Amino acid sequence: MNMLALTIILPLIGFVLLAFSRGRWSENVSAIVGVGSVGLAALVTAFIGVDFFANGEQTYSQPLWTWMSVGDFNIGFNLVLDGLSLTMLSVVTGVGFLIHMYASWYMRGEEGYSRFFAYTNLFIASMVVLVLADNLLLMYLGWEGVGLCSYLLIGFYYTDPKNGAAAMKAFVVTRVGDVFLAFALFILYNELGTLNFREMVELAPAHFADGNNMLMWATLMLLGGAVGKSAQLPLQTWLADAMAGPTPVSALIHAATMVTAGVYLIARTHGLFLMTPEVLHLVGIVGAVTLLLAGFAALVQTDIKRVLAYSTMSQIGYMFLALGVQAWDAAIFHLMTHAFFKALLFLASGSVILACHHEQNIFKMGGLRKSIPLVYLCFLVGGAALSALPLVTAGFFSKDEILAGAMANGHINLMVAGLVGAFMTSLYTFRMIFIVFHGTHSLPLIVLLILSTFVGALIVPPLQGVLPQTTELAHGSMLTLEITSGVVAVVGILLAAWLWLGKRTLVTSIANSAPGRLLGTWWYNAWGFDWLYDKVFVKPFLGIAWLLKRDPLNSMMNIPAVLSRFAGKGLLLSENGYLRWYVASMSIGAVVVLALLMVLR
Amino acid sequence: MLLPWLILIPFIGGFLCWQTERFGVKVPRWIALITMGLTLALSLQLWLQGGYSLTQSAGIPQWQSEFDMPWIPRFGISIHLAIDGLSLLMVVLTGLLGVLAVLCSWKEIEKYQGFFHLNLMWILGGVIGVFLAIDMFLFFFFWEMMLVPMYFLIALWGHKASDGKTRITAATKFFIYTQASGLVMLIAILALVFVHYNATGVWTFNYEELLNTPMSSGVEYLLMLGFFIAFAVKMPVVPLHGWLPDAHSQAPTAGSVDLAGILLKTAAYGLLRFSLPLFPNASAEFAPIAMWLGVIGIFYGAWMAFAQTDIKRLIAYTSVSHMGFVLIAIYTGSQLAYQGAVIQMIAHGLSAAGLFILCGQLYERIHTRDMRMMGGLWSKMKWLPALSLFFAVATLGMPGTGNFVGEFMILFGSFQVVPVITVISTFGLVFASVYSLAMLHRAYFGKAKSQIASQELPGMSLRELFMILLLVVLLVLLGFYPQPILDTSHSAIGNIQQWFVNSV
Ligand SMILES: CCCCCCCCCCCCCCCCCC(=O)OC[C@H](COP(=O)(O)OCCN)OC(=O)CCCCCCCCCCCCCCCCC
Ligand SMILES: CCCCCCCCCCCCCCCCCC(=O)OC[C@H](COP(=O)(O)OCCN)OC(=O)CCCCCCCCCCCCCCCCC
Ligand SMILES: CCCCCCCCCCCCCCCCCC(=O)OC[C@H](COP(=O)(O)OCCN)OC(=O)CCCCCCCCCCCCCCCCC
Ligand SMILES: CCCCCCCCCCCCCCCCCC(=O)OC[C@H](COP(=O)(O)OCCN)OC(=O)CCCCCCCCCCCCCCCCC
Ligand SMILES: CCCCCCCCCCCCCCCCCC(=O)OC[C@H](COP(=O)(O)OCCN)OC(=O)CCCCCCCCCCCCCCCCC
Ligand SMILES: CCCCCCCCCCCCCCCCCC(=O)OC[C@H](COP(=O)(O)OCCN)OC(=O)CCCCCCCCCCCCCCCCC
Ligand SMILES: CCCCCCCCCCCCCCCCCCCC
Repeated sequence: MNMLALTIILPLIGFVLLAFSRGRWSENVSAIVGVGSVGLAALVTAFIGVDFFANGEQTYSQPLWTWMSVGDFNIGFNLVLDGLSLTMLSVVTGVGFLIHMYASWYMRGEEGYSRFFAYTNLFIASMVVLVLADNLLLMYLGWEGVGLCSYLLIGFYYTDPKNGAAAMKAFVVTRVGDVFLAFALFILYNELGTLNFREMVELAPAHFADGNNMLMWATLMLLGGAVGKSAQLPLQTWLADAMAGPTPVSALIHAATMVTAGVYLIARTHGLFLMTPEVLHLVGIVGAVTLLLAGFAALVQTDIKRVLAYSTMSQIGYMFLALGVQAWDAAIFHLMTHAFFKALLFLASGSVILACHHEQNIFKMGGLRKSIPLVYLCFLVGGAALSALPLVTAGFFSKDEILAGAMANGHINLMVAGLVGAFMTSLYTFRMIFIVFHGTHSLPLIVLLILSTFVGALIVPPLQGVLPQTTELAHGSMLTLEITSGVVAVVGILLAAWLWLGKRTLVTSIANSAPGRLLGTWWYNAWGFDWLYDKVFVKPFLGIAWLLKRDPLNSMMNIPAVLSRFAGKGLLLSENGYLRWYVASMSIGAVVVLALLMVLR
Repeated sequence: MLLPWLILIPFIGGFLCWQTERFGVKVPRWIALITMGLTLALSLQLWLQGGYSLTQSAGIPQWQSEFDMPWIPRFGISIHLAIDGLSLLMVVLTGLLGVLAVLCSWKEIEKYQGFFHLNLMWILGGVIGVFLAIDMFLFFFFWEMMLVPMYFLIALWGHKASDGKTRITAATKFFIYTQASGLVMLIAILALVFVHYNATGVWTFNYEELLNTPMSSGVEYLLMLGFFIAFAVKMPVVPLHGWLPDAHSQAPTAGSVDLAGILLKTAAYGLLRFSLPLFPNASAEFAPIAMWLGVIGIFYGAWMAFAQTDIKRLIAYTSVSHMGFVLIAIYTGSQLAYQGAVIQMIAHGLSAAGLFILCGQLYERIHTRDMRMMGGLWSKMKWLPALSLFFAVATLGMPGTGNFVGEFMILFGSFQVVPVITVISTFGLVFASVYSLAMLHRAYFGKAKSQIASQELPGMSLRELFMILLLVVLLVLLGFYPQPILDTSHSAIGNIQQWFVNSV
């Protein structure tokens, strides 16, 4: 082991070298520096996993130095490594290396090649800090780092102001989530005196024996930070608009790094959530409603980017549902498989965008199965994995585990929400596939093609010892669960084929109807949450900024100067220059002084 | 014994900057560079020989170094200097910022450049004197000492594109604000000294003897209010902030003037050293009002900074919001919040210095300060928009920079003391991110909104790039390894906090 700091340092070295190159190097040298830093991080991750499995899967700790030390406030700069950290680290490093190789092919001829690779290297380093941190404050360092790198990468084409506006929107919503996370940190340190995860879960049951309200508040604010970073309710409005960036950025954000951070937040702090069952049930409910709304919204999108964005939203909702039903292993397994096939889908859509031009509507393109066969195959495999086609794809086994965990813990409503979501996931995914594709063997594409099949389901995360085991379902009940999930996905595929592959008469009749038009407009704008958040937060912020743009406090502190000038001009009227008035003023003052002396005595 | 030289080396250096202008017009910048280099080196030697990491808290008074010499023996007034960890950190900070101010005023050579350098050195020596003086009359004397070279810098050497009357107006507003507040502080100092004389019978302006002066609650509240008004003008604290954006906008366009006089925080140190120990009960009862004033300062400064079409006014209002954070931190009873306030003062000094220097370079390149007259300057300038991106990230509150360490230790301690105000201040961090991204979008990203923005602009030279990169390195090192600073300020902060919480 003892090379986790290298997995952080190598992307940092790449970011520093590529930033200070500032475009002077050639594209080949900048490409090999960036992808070599990420690939060396992946290779060191492979060696770390080999050494971790060579031992008895024991948790390793590498304390680099001490960050802050003020009395009892002792925040350490320590890295930790267990099965969950190794799983997320391997996912981040490997999928980031594949996306980096794809971008090395993809970004040729673009301005800011080295700037792009510097920002993605800083993204990788920030996420490795996030997953390896042993305390909540270093995890906050990684959290803010991935937020900053996402802002830098979404608005990569800075010349278009829409990309900058989308990047600022993503940064502001994630910073609201990060403020909720900060509240969680403040409550946890005030109650327990530490921010180390193991120390927190050791000390919390003793401290909260009398009152539990502060632990409930801390876990609720942890959930708020998680849904801020994972684009869930009610902080999900940034994900759809974050499509202004390039497709390697979208693949990285939606598969490797950003949306997966909330799941790691809930899973790493699972010990605190188990002592607040209502907050964990809220996590499950938030995931269920988020996946349902994302499935509704993905059905009516006219762009491949937006369909994939709301698909990512619904899959993160599936992970949150798995966490809320105490199926942690299912959540991390679905995390790894979704990272695989969602990276595959986004890189294939990037190839679609490159092969076509101008980012056309999905209805403008049609019958693309013959011009590009391999891209169509990648879209087919990614869609089949996303739709959970049985026994062929890893996403089937991931959703199987999630729904079985929801079954075994007596969560019927979240189970049926997941089944409805799987039906609609197949529906919208193959709606997009059959609209776009009906009517040169690059290595990362092939690797993610292999990993989107059952070969990805052959990889099992080593979570035995970190996360508690989910309660096992009965064999007959879990068999009917497999059968029900399979036929739900199958009739979703068949309905998507009957509905959009052909003359498309019935969908046109449904969409042109007045309730159909109303529901399509409602679901196209992500259920009106962007409109509500605009009208509730952005409009009064701009209104107060315009109302205060000429400093009112400065004016009400400058009015003594106005009174001074006015009183001085009024007093200067007595200096009229007339001697008779001067004598009169002396006699008036004499009268006043004498009367004052007689009155006061 | 070196503290008199810590104040006198800037003054003798400024005199030499004036006097050696006759041998050459490129000479006074050099003499300023050596005298601020020796001041910085003397402060660093005081850091190295002090052993501030090993010293423990023993209560006020506890000075690592001291100096006394009688000045006005009729009133019991002496030149009485003393240094501890907090004063040492402020002195090292103002020495470093003085060196950066000399470097920023380089390549600006004209007649009476030596007078500019003399005014600069007298400002810096007055700042060092405020940080070192531990008797009240000398503290007040140094407090009003900086404002006359500051006034003449703003009014005579200020923003050359102004009308000439607006510079005088901003300088007069700044001088009147600061000197009226200082006079109210002098009334409080005089009444405290007279209360002590009526208690004992001896004249003393020494802060050590004025501690534990028996007085009633109303008198102590009034004295604390006079001190607080003086410290509230210069912090700034709303609504006494109005001098700051006008003084920044009309300051000399290099920005070295901002670093030397306007950007250092003698007011927060003044609150910590002379408000909490001298009037602990009155500060305890004034803490809700001051904390709510800090909250209003955070949000008012953020909303003002978002509404500016001017870069310099934007950065001034960023200073207003961050000092709202520090003002919340000071009136807690937490050692952690005070250490965060110290880190926040140092980090805000570094970050605002970088922001102001970069704005000066940008104005030199494009000859305008309107954010609506530029856009997409990332594609036109080699080094500046990336470093400005870093400093906007630093003032945003990003981890890895010392601003985050300061703000978050402040908020941890404040939440231990007052949770609601902490919650509202963290939403202030959200507002800070909003204005930082707004500035970045309006200036360096997008399309060119004018003809000057659509032109290739010359790159930064080695000197200005090196001072910006030094600021970057110091901010990153403060963010990742803030422990030497905490170890330096630990004993002083512990003395102040243990005095404040044990007398209430
Ligand atoms: C730490 C692990 C992760 C944990 C989370 C951390 C989060 C916080 C990290 C903050 C780091 C800074 C991020 C914001 C600034 C990014 C600057 C940037 O965009 O640099 C790219 C730019 C090259 O862009 P390009 O367009 O090619 O060229 C300019 C015009 N031709 O580059 C340039 O023009 C030149 C370089 C400009 C400044 C680069 C960044 C400076 C700060 C980092 C390095 C500091 C120095 C190293 C030593 C530190 C102390 C020992
Ligand atoms: C967040 C990312 C992960 C962290 C690495 C990168 C962080 C940012 C790098 C620049 C700033 C570094 C500041 C800190 C330097 C090391 C601090 C130090 O000397 O700590 C003392 C410690 C001595 O050991 P100990 O007795 O345990 O002391 C505990 C401390 N109270 O010393 C030690 O034990 C030393 C341990 C090894 C440290 C190696 C650091 C290498 C950093 C290379 C970075 C390259 C890129 C720089 C720019 C990054 C982006 C800003
Ligand atoms: C209601 C219940 C659920 C609440 C969930 C939590 C809150 C979620 C908030 C999400 C919405 C945030 C939207 C941010 C958009 C930012 C991007 C944008 O629209 O930028 C436009 C504008 C750009 O600025 P400018 O440079 O002037 O423009 C140049 C050209 N237009 O820039 C702007 O206009 C800046 C806009 C600033 C907005 C500030 C938002 C503050 C949020 C505070 C959250 C408080 C939450 C708790 C509330 C109490 C609960 C009991
Ligand atoms: C559904 C998915 C997840 C969504 C996100 C999660 C849900 C968020 C819902 C709320 C919105 C965010 C606000 C979070 C507030 C957290 C309050 C908190 O932590 O309070 C702790 C504090 C403990 O005090 P305690 O120790 O009990 O003192 C009595 C002595 N025993 O308790 C108290 O002192 C009690 C009162 C605390 C203060 C409450 C109000 C604070 C102000 C909020 C303002 C928000 C808007 C700011 C706007 C700024 C201007 C635009
Ligand atoms: C135990 C439960 C078992 C399962 C029960 C059912 C669960 C929900 C299933 C929903 C999906 C059913 C499949 C058929 C309809 C959807 C597919 C379809 O036909 O879509 C057409 C159209 C969008 O297609 P588009 O691409 O825009 O058109 C092509 C261009 N010519 O579509 C539209 O424009 C809108 C179509 C709306 C279809 C009906 C939706 C019903 C649900 C409405 C929920 C409203 C919100 C919640 C309630 C609020 C209070 C009333
Ligand atoms: C050209 C026109 C424009 C220029 C000129 C404008 C006007 C200038 C003058 C403004 C100030 C007016 C006088 C303020 C001080 C009043 C003092 C007073 O009333 O004292 C009474 C009492 C004395 O205390 P005593 O009772 O003797 O104590 C022993 C037992 N308790 O006191 C007490 O018991 C304590 C009373 C404390 C509160 C009184 C002071 C209020 C100050 C308000 C302003 C400051 C507000 C806070 C800070 C804001 C931000 C900086
Ligand atoms: C330049 C050196 C490149 C070395 C690359 C090493 C990695 C192979 C290519 C990426 C494969 C990614 C596979 C991810 C699997 C994640 C498994 C997690 C198990 C817990």
